[PDB]
Formats: sequence, structure tokens, C-alpha cells
Amino acid sequence: GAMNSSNYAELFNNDIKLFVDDTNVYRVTVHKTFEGNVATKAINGCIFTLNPKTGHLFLKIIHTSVWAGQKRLSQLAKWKTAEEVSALVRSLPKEEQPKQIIVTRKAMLDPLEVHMLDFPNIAIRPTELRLPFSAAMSIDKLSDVVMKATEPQMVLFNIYDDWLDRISSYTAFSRLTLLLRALKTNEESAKMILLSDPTITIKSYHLWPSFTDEQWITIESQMRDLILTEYGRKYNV
Amino acid sequence: MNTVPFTSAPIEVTIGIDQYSFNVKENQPFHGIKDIPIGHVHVIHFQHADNSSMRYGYWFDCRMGNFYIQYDPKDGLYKMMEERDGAKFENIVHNFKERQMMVSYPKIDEDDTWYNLTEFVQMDKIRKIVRKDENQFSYVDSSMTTVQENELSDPAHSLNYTVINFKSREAIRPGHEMEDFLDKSYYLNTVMLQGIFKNSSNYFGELQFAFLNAMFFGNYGSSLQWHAMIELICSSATVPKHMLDKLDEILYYQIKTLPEQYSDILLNERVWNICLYSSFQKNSLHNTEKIMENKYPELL
Ligand SMILES: CCNC(=O)CN(CC)Cc1ccc(Cl)nc1
Repeated sequence: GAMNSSNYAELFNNDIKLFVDDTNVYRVTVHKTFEGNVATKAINGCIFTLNPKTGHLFLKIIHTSVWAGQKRLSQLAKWKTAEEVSALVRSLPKEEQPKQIIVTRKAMLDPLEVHMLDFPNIAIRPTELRLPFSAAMSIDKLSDVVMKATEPQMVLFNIYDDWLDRISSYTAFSRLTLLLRALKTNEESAKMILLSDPTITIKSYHLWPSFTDEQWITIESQMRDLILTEYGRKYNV
Repeated sequence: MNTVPFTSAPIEVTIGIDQYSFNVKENQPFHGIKDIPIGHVHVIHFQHADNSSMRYGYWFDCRMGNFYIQYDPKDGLYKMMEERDGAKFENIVHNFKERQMMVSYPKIDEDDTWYNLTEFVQMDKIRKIVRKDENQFSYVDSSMTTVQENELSDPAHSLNYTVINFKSREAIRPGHEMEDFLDKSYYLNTVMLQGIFKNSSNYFGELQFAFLNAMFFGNYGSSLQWHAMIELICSSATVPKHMLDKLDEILYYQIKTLPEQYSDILLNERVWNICLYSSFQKNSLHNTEKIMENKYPELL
């Protein structure tokens, strides 16, 4: 069934599963035409497919050329997401194939279900969590590869860097979602907090600074305070 | 004019013949139904006064033999049976008419309702959906499940309707995933019409039978089937014009004949709003849409 607060811990059991998010697949800037009308110009996007235990993020890059000559792009984008998720599952052998795909938006269910008639042992599920994966493009490293790409391309990342040498999957995932929640609510503040201390390096092969445990605790607190505050600034409390 | 004689009426029962029905009292002298129009399939059906659970009934075609009803106090129901002795049969029937113990199929001659509800329904096809081949007539009741229901228990007693499933390989061609699912014309015209049913008439006949089983017995799975055969058409962008125009007439008469009070369970909102307002055929069912809006506008 649906994935919610209650069956939270299942995402960290032995089963190797993926989360698919499609909110950054179809991206447009909206501008004005000479005649005074409004037109959209597409820019590159990605599917955000992630193993929440290891953190491996199969970033599929969606080149604006895939939209060319096509109608009803918001609807196509979800069928495109489903074709690309399907192709990924089709490259991996049976043992290597994941056990459950959880789509972060309910509109993806039928698209994927249809593009997975070929794999009957992989359950497609929705979730009732408001997961912040759309803030994925606030991660500089990931934004840059998407914007620079010249062709369809798949890139491999581990979104937890080396965190799993020291903390658990559960703990790695709570940190990631706190970071992404911060980023979504007020990106500038979120980013300030991450780069404040110049001594801490964002090594080229990392999205996230190489904090110590103690620095992660301080960082994590500061993100909490941010998330709390933007809620007040928005509802006045 | 054909006759369906009844041996007797031991138990209080509501007897139906096609869309007509009358109350028969326990041991009321009642010996069957005369003036039944030859040339169409019919259904004769029953609902006991004591147990309104289990509506049940028998599809038959008087051209295929002489059929009569006899109550069975062992199994507790009115049973359709065939008489092969043609002279034993005429004699029984004649005697019962002379004593005038038969009610008269009460057909108004301006009324084409039953014709229009059964236009495409043929006993040969019924007999493949309801398998019991020692008999020329076909039993149905409220509780029988479909072959597709039993997929997701007793098969001798299943409704073997044609399996339709929009999220399946049969329905979706590899490489046309998005196209075949938002526009089912491939599935309707090639898979089903050209492939399984062969012509629109057989399809329409299953369509029609499903609806009637739904209406007369409240057979839940038949309603599902009905709604599914409609959806496939309304969800197809390319339908022969001859199919659309007949479909409009088929549904018009189904909506007309439905009890005003049963439209809550037997009509699936999602399917009808799609057919009438969202689907490709929103503009192509003028009669069906006019009578739905004037009779059941709540649902929309
Ligand atoms: C989606 C299927 N694989 C996963 O979920 C994560 N993998 C487990 C099978 C670990 C992995 C896989 C591939 C590469 Cl290049 N690096 C690591």
C-alpha cells in the first residue's frame, strides 16, 4: 500500500528499493514574446531515482531535445520518467533488480505500472510523505551536470557521500531529508549554513562538506532552526 | 407465439419475464406464460417472497425447444426443463390456455424496448459465457462470479465474459505504452474487434448481456463487465461511425430501462463522466447524454 509515517522503517530493510521523483523532469523558464505574449523555453532536467539505503542516486539527465515537436509536455514527462525507470530496471539482471519502486507523486503510478508489465515482481507504490526531493537541483554538483549536458546521459552519485561508514541508513536518510527540506524552504539560508566555515571543504567528488560528527550536529540543528523559522515568517507565529 | 408452462407455483415468488413481472401467491393457481414473442432471446427470473437474496433466472430462445418451469422442493427453486415429447407439450399447453391459467406476455406494440435491449444478444454466445451444455437454456443468479473476478472460486458456475484489462500486455503494445493507454483504438479495433469478437455485433451482444444480468440479478461482476466494454470504446479515439451510432442507441435504452432508484450502485460515475464529458466520444453520444442529464443529473 501507500508509504507513510507508520511503515517508515521498511525503507531500510534488506530489500534494495528505489524512490522515483519526477518534479525536475520538465523545466521551463517563462518569458515574453515580442508581440507581448508569453512563451516557455525548456531547460535540461533529470529523473531523481535513489536507493535510500546505500544512497546511490541514478541521476538520469533529460535533455531538452526530447521535448522537440511534442505536445502536452507535462503529461509526456511522466511517461518519459516511466520509460527511463523501466530502461534502468531492464539493464539490471533479476537478482540486481530492485524489490519496490515508490513514486513521490501519485500521477506517476499508472505511467510506471504500464511501463512495468515486463517486471511482475516489482510493486509500484505511492507515499503520503511530502518528501523534499524537488530541492535536488539546489545541490550545486547535481545542478551543474544537468545544465551542462549536451545529450541524454545517466550519471551515478552516492547522495550520502561516505556517511555510511559512520552512521546508519536511517540516520543518513533523515539527514538528507532535513538538508533538502532546508534547501527547499529558503535556499539562500540553507546554503549559507553549509558553506559558512571556509575550512570545511566540499571536495570536488562530494555534494556535501566533510563535516565531523560534531559539526554535523551543529549543522543539523541550524537547519532545524531554519525550517522552524521560515514556517513562522510564512504564517506569523 | 410461444409458451413457457409452469407445473405449479408452490411458494410465494415474484416472477419476471423480460422487463415484466408479477406477484404470485403461495399455491396460487399459475401455469405459465403465453404469447412470448418468437424471434428474440428471453429471460425468465425469480425472487422468492421469503429470501430476496438470490435473484435467479434462465436465458432461453423458444426456437431451440420447448421449455417449462417446475419447482424443485429438494433444491428449493423454480427449475427450467426441456420437454422433448412435442405432443406431450402441445397438449399440456393447450389444456392450460383453455382453463386460462396463463398470464400473457404483456407486449405493447409501439414498444420496441426489449428488441432494443437484446438486438445483438444470441443464445449461442450466451451459452459460451454460461457453460452448462447439456441444457439449451442458461442459468444465472445474483452471486455468480466472473472468470476475471476468480482471478484476483467454483468455475462450473462462473460467467466466462471476455477478459478486458487496460493495464495488461494484451492491451499495451511494447513501445507504444503512452499511446496505447491514453488511446485504446489498437486494443478495441485490432485486439478485440478483429481478434476476439470478430465483429461489433458480438461485442455489442456481450455488452448487452452483461448489462441485463446486472440489471435483473444485480450481478456485480456483470456490471463491471458492462462498464468495461463501454470504457474501452469511449477511451478509443478511432471508432467506426457505425459503432458509435449504435452504441449511443444501445446505452440510451439501458439507461431508459433502469430502475430510477438503482442508479447509485449500477452506474459507475467515473466511466460515464469519461464517456460523456472527457473521452474522445464526449460529442458522439447525444441520445445517451440527453437522457442521462435529464434523468440522473446528480451523478455528474
Ligand atoms: C537500482 C538498483 N541498484 C541500487 O539500487 C543500488 N545498487 C544495489 C543493486 C548498488 C549499486 C548499483 C549500481 C551501481 Cl553503479 N552502484 C551501486
